[PDB]
Amino acid sequence: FTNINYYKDSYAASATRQDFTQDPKKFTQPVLDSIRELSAPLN
Amino acid sequence: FTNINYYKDSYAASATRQDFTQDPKKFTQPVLDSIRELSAPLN
Amino acid sequence: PECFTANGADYRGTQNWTALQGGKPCLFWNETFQHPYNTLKYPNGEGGLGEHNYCRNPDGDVSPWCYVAEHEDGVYWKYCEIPACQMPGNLGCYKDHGNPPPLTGTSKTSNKLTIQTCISFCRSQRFKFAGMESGYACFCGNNPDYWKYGEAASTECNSVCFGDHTQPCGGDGRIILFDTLVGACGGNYSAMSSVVYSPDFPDTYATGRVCYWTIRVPGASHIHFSFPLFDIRDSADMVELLDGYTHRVLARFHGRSRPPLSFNVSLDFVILYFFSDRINQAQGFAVLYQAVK
Amino acid sequence: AESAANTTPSSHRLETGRVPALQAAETGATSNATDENMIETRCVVNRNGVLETTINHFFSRSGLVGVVNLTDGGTDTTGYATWDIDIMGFVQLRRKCEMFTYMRFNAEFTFVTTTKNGEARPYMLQYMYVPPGAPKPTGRDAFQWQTATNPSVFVKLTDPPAQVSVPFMSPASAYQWFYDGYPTFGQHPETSNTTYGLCPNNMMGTFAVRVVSREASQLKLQTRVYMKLKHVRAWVPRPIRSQPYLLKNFPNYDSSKITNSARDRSSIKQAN
Amino acid sequence: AESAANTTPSSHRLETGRVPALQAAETGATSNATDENMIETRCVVNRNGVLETTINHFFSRSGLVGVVNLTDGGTDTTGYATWDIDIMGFVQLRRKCEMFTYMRFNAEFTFVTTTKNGEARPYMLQYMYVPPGAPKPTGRDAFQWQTATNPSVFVKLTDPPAQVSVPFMSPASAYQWFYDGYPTFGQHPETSNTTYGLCPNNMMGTFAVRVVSREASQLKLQTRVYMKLKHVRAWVPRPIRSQPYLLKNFPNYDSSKITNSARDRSSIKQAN
Amino acid sequence: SDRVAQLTVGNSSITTQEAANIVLAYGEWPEYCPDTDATAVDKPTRPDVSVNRFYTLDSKMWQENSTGWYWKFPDVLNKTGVFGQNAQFHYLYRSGFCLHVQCNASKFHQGALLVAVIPEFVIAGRGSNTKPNEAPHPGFTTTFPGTTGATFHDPYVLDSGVPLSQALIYPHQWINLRTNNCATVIVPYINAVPFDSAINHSNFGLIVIPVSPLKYSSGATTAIPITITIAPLNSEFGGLRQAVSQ
Amino acid sequence: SDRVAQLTVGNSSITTQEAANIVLAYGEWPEYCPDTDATAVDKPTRPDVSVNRFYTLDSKMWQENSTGWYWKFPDVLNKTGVFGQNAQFHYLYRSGFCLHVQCNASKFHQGALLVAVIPEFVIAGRGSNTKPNEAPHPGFTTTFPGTTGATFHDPYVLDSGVPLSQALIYPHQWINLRTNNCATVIVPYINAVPFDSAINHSNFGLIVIPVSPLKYSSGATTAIPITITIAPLNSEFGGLRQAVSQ
Amino acid sequence: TLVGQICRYYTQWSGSLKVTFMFTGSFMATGKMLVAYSPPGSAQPANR
Ligand SMILES: *[C@@H]1O[C@H](CO)[C@@H](O)[C@H](O)[C@H]1NC(C)=O
Ligand SMILES: *[C@@H]1O[C@H](CO)[C@@H](O)[C@H](O)[C@H]1NC(C)=O
Ligand SMILES: *[C@@H]1O[C@H](CO)[C@@H](O)[C@H](O)[C@H]1NC(C)=O
Repeated sequence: FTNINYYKDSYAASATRQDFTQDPKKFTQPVLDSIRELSAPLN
Repeated sequence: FTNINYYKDSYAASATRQDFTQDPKKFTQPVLDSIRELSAPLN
Repeated sequence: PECFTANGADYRGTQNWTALQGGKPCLFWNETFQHPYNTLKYPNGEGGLGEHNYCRNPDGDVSPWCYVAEHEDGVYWKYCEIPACQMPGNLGCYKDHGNPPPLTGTSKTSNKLTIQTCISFCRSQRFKFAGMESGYACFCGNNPDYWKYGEAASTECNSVCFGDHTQPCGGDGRIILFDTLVGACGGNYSAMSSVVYSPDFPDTYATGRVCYWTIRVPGASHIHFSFPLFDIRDSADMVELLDGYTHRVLARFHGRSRPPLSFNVSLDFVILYFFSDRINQAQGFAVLYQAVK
Repeated sequence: AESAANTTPSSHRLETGRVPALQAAETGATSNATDENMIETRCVVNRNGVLETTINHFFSRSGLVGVVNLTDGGTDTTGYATWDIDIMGFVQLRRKCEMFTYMRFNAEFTFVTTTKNGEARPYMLQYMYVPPGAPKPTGRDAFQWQTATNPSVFVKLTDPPAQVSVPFMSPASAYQWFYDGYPTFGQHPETSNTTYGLCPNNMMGTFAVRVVSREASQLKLQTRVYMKLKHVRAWVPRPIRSQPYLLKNFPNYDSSKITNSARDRSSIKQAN
Repeated sequence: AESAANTTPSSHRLETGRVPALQAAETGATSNATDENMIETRCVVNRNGVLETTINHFFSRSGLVGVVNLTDGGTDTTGYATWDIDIMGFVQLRRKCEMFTYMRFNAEFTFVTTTKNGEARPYMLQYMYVPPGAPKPTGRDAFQWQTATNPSVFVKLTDPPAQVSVPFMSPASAYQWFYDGYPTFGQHPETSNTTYGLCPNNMMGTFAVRVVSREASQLKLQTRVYMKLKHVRAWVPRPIRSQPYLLKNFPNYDSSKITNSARDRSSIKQAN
Repeated sequence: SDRVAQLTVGNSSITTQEAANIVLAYGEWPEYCPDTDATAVDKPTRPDVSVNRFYTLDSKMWQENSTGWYWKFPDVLNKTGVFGQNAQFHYLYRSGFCLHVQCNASKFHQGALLVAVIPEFVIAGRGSNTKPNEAPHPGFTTTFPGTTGATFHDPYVLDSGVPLSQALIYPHQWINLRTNNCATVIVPYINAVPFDSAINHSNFGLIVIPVSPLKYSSGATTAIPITITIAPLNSEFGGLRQAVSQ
Repeated sequence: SDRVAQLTVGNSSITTQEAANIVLAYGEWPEYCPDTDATAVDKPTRPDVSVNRFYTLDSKMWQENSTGWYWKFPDVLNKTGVFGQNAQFHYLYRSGFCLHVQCNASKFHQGALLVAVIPEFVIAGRGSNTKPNEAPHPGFTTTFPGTTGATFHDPYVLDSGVPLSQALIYPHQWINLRTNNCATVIVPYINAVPFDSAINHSNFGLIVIPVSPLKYSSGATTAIPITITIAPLNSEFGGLRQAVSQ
Repeated sequence: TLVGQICRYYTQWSGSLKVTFMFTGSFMATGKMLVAYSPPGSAQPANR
């Protein structure tokens, strides 16, 4: 399964397990004051 | 046995286990009143 | 010029080959009892059918075609690539590859797309060349280089249109070129010898079409006219020949009048009149002229 | 149900009210008259299997699907050879497949390439799968043959035939060879409906092949496609066609010269 | 997150104070207006996958990287063929790779060698990887081809294409295709800065190839390099280039004859 | 206790005296689209009264030289009433149907009819031309007959190349003039997509074909019509926009 | 926290920046007809999406010599969309409405508008004739203006003999160009019968009357339109029959 | 846009979109607009 490598090195293997860690708020909302969803952005 | 696949995908395997679920009354007797075996179909 | 129609319906030639370079011969039109097109059911012409094997178009197809000998490979009929079969205003077919198109301009897609709708779409925006491909396309442009991908064969670009099923709308990845001058109403014509079509020529002409074709030449002696195509079956619509110096009428053609094939006028300010009707519309005209210097 | 059916011992009846042989066919149902409610039977245990008659064992045959030519001339050559992937070209797999309305399966395409007169020289080929929306390669040295973000297979002629697994890739939930409808909107003509019955959710791109070289190769190859079905599910069984096929993507038949479903006999009162 | 997103049932609101559709864009943030704080939606559970859109599945394509010629003549021959390893030569993998600032990955170089007119004769080749600082071989029978303390691969033309795994070998922590700086010190000219933007931590040696023989071989080979990325990590995403590439190792564009990012329309008040 | 029936849907009712049992297609009742199989986001509308009732079409006289008739059900009642009005404004559609075909005669007439539904009943063109330019294709009134209906030309091959003898695999019912005078088939929503346009795609089609000819002695009645009623059970609509015609 | 608002109904949304609080007419929300107050027997239909959304009418330029405009709400959106199509097929009707009138300008313009609903807003004829044969009566486009609207002749007496000064007893709201640029009134179903025809009877009518004239200096913008949107909250329909026009 | 190029890399897309408009006029300039989306069917609407 998944074609494990037969070598002493670790970079000669295939793609390892996937990682679904998106964390998209670092690009869409890069602000300090947490803007609420139902509110005005400016008071 | 049965030639299990060596891949990450699931559609690249061979035929899986068989399934003998016929259920042939959906085509032969598609009626609402269950007609008994020893009776007249119309009264 | 031998074909004055968008599909080559009026082609009377003697080319008994499918192509002049690397082709297979065409079968005779009397040795074809197997197929529903032969002279045994269509005598006295009917598209042109005698005792020959010429590339005709009796079935209203997009291009002339003949019967090829079946070599147990399926196809029993091939399109005949006629080099001298192009209406004046048809530049030819060219190839279409990618992000740089042959015609740099506006595009339009439609579920009904004939030749004249795309020509009018490109003409209403003041473009010089029209173009369409794969049946649903309208590529306008003004660039002088539309052969940047190469010229393709005319048999390759015979995909059918969508609004009409007797016109070739190019092909998949192959654009067919047209001028925006054909099928319009009027134009300051000052060339040596051009052609004048009726409004909406590839389609039928609309109801209430009236326009003015002005013919001016820089000092020719006299002009020579000709009428290759003429098909009007109504007594209301009519073509006229006018003089613009003192506004006198030279000739009055009608649907019930058979016009001469050629005549002469010793003038250089010829005006063309065309009053349409609202009851019956069948086909336009393909007036070809020539000025004698 | 690993076997067919068993028969229980029966006997004779002499009494009124029970009529198993009078199943009315006006109800749209199938007669449920068994052997035990009829002529006196015996006790037999049946060990005949019903495994071969399943759909998965009925559609796991390869069959021929497409034939692609490759002339590769010198002055009027093309180089490439595209072939749109459709199975309605050869009436055997089509007749076997068109007895259902909705199907869903996976494919095991196999490519067998030979020469014109018959010979296997070690020329390397390149099979390319162009999905719908990707540009088609124009030329034997075109830009599209880089196969970046595009699956391709490199194999020679002397090698065994290639074999790739294709998943279920329809945008809908299942396939269908019968679409009683129209793909677009608006007004539809009455003379020639070339758009009626056009299956929208069936186009699967175009298959392409060329020869990896520099100048040319004076050879005329001819590759054949064999598609095996697997993991197949069928819905809404349809009657099997009894007329000869006439067109590629349109079910038509000859109005005159109709073929009967059975052959002719001398008389109706004669079994031979 | 193995699937995309689910929608909760929504309803209408008639009240003051809550405005979800007035997200100010002056703040540099993206509007967080969902469907449930808007037009009335239903309850749908989405099972569409997000596995294919990951970086590891987006960069695991081979693509073409380099083309190396080998003339091997008789009187003006060279014998060897060096090729500096860089991926900014073919705009497809470069355009796909230059949408990030810092990357780090491993490589799976594959070498496909053919003949000029197209033929596979059993000639043995020798592929050599010369790291930066090792001497380059000069001649088809040079001293450097001994491959002592130097990795090399011996393969024929009839064999399947070779495939070796290359690790991450940059002296820094990650790769970068954009170096806004200068490699040296001192005074820099104003007329022609041929040293600006020169990526210092990107040179990876030179790839070499010859034919193992004694006298010569009247053949013109042409090998192609296909580099597959794996174990890739990307940082600082950059916008995708919209101008045609003009130079090998310098991002330039034509000042005149600029290409717009979109095509032209007839009017602004018309969607077609 | 079984040859009588009263089908009531909405504000309509159908009474009968000579009937067989109702036929339920494929053993599945028409039900609303479950949230697992759905793919749209906008909330669908459910009138539940004005679009769920028995719409009666016209009657067709069954002569001796009759061949048969067929309809397209999401197209027949597409211009008549609240169902049609609701189907012209929306883009998505999903519903089941209840069928009822009336054909009564005396006890001296003879003949038998075959009423059945055919999912994806595509009409075949009739001709022996393989050229793409002359290959015959059916017109719009042949593919989509409307509320009137269309006749058969070769009902032996179902006008589709498929034999009529094998058409008993579909949900069918017979009208034998010595046994009953009506036939009832309930059919659920059969499609490979959850919702679909009710204008550019007919799901299935009803077909009435007299296999046994109508015969009677001189002196009896001579007008034998075929009447059909349709009930759109469990209608749903979505994608509200401007009303389109076709 | 109060001058901003986002009203979302169905697939529509209305965002604003300068708003007062919403006006709820008579303190009653639009609700469905209870079974105690109902009198019909047939089950009513409830689309709940396709007829419950913000329909935007046309805009009208507000000049200096403007007098005002008025509409009839179960008549304006009576031919446009699924609400109109559903209202032409049915005989009974019951719904509430959400209102929104847009009028923005710069901080240099001045003027004020009065938007209010008038239940049973009957138009009065203008004349001094008491004979039945010459007594002036309003036309159909004056009583039922349609989706376009009608103008006032004597907006001081509301074109009904009733003074405008006392028209503040109705559910009203002001549009003062120095304070806000929109006005919102939610109105329930007000009638003396549970259900009623949406074609032969308008329940109430919106009215926009500029009491303070529009004034600005030479150099500013001169096109000041009035835009209105309508949301039919809690629609019900009954008595399904053929579609009528008017 | 960036999402347009990302969707041009792939061949099939799903999910909802967002279009955010932004007014860059003066402070004293006011007004109202109607942004409207319409599913397929007929052509672009003629009037509001
Ligand atoms: C075509 O016609 C010409 C007569 O002009 C004749 O000489 C020639 O042999 C013909 N060729 C074929 C293939 O029929
Ligand atoms: C067809 O016409 C050609 C030209 O005259 C002739 O040679 C040939 O014999 C004809 N064929 C038949 C069957 O008459
Ligand atoms: C017109 O003039 C040309 C030469 O000027 C002559 O050849 C031709 O026959 C003339 N046409 C007629 C109809 O006289």
